[PDB]
Amino acid sequence: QVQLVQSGAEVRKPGASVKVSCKASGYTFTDNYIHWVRQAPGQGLEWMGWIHPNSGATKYAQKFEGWVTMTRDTSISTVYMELSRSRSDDTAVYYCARAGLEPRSVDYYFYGLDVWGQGTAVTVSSASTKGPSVFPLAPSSKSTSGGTAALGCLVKDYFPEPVTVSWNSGALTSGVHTFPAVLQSSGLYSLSSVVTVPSSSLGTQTYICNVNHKPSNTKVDKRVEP
Amino acid sequence: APLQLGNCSVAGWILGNPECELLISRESWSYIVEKPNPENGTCYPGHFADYEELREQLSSVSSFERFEIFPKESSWPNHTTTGVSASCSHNGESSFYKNLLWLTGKNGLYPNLSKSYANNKEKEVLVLWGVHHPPNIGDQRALYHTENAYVSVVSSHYSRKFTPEIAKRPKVRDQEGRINYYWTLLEPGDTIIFEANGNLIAPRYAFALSRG
Amino acid sequence: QSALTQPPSVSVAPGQTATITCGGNNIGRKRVDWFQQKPGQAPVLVVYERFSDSNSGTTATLTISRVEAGDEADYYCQVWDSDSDHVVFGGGTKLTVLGQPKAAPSVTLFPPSSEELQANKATLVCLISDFYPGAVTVAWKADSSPVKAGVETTTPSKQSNNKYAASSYLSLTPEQWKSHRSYSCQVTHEGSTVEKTVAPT
Ligand SMILES: *[C@@H]1O[C@H](CO)[C@@H](O)[C@H](O)[C@H]1NC(C)=O
Ligand SMILES: *[C@@H]1O[C@H](CO)[C@@H](O)[C@H](O)[C@H]1NC(C)=O
Repeated sequence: QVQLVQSGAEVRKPGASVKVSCKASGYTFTDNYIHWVRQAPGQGLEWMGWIHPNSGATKYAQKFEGWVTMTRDTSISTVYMELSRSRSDDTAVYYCARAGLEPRSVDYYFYGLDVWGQGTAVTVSSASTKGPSVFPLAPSSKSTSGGTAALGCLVKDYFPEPVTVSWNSGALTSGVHTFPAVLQSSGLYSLSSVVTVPSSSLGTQTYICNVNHKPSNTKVDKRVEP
Repeated sequence: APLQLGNCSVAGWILGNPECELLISRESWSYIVEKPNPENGTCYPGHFADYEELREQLSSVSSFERFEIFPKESSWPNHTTTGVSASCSHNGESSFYKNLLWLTGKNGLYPNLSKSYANNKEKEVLVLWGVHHPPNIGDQRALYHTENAYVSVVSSHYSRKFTPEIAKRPKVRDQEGRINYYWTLLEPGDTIIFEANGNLIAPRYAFALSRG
Repeated sequence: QSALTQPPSVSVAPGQTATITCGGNNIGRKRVDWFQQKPGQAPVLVVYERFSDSNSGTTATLTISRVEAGDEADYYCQVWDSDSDHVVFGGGTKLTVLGQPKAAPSVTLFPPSSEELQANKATLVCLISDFYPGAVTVAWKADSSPVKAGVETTTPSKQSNNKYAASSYLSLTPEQWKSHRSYSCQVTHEGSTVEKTVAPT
């Protein structure tokens, strides 16, 4: 039935254009407003504006007025959202939503957003491909927990995603947690992997983290010592 | 043989206020019985033009026929006709005047309209309509898709162009917007033309009448 | 902070009734659209015997009767502001359906490593693990003063044992790191607060 299908994930350098498309099907394309809303990582939803495919009329949120341009192509039932001068600020997931929920009164005459697209992940960084620096997160009296101890490694400053971590070549999987990456204000990613080990094993057992970053063709093995 | 209005005003009755349709219909009457301070009148707030003149015209009637000057489902193919309000509620349900239609946009557009009617009734026809003045730009855009709107009404005996003024009026019956009400008597043989690009509260039902 | 006001979090056991309120100007006279968002997914419009809606003055209320696991999500209220022609979203409510025992986080803070400092950089790493429900607020301090620059934090995600973990980073210069008596990572979960400190010694 009714669905909106958006284009795929984008990585752009700041100052370049970002164009996201949305194709509607299952209904008459010229019937309803199409809105765009975005969601920054870890945060909520913010309206960007709408376009009506029938008239081509547009309305942008004050915050985006002058930065964003929405267009439509009736021949292929697709709307576009374009950021002409992209910034690190613009890193987010973008949705399109159809406003098909018809209002019941002129007292509140707003068409509601009843069908959303799947979202498009847009990443804006000035970084070129970069292999990570791996630093040890060393166990000490401050990371111990009476019987168990925590140690890890910091996988800092790489681009783009992703990277995988293993410990002692895969032999150590019990007590391992690899965190997802933060995108830093530098435009580079960082993540951590942590293992909980018996505190009696410190300075007896060796612990090595193995880090693979395929986009840069990099592997690092890093000894983690007390 | 008087026309009993009950809790309604002439304004409520003639516009078709939903609470006023419970009154028995009449085809003639010698005078109009109406409470001094009537409860139900213009359920949607606004100025009713030449009101005292209209009450006098309707004071005594020998023939009275309500008819659908502009059929709801036929007259307006490219506009939405379903507009209702909680200010004009009937049986706990948002509604509107029986005799008028709230036109709004359809599929993102409010196309220029031009609807004319020729009086072939051989009696004078009382025609009523309204002009809507939204409380703000949002409502103006949402309802009519146009910010610079006009309504134009013309016959041999009536000629006006109306323009909405968009701004807050004091909240009455939960509205800060307004509808101004207007009317004219159309001669037998004369034609009336409505043109608008927004804000028209169209005639739906009109009245053929004799007074003697 | 937001034009529409929602409670940050609601936790409810299955079968119980969950209530989410939304506060806003003239809210009682409008249609308040609610949106349900599950992890990794787009929002969907909440449409409706279990799910019911109810306004009043400046308060709209979403009520979910007999809560199920599939009801767990973030919920956002939304209206249209007539005067400025602007769509507004509430700050959202994280609704947790309690399907496992509750757990205050364990916190592990690592100082900048010797190798990083020698590379003329410095990152404090705060690891937050084994907690439930899955939301925490993290704050940093340099000698008891709040630090709100150079901070990045991950949104909580599931561990192997199905509890939540998150991480937070504080980036510094070696100069900044050596300039203070201590730095702290402060984690709040359900009223309770846990602070870990590291010092350049
Ligand atoms: C008319 O209005 C009066 C005054 O409020 C009310 O008491 C009465 O019940 C109403 N009767 C009719 C005719 O509906
Ligand atoms: C009718 O009059 C009653 C009595 O004041 C009032 O409560 C109600 O709002 C009125 N309804 C309409 C449609 O005018």
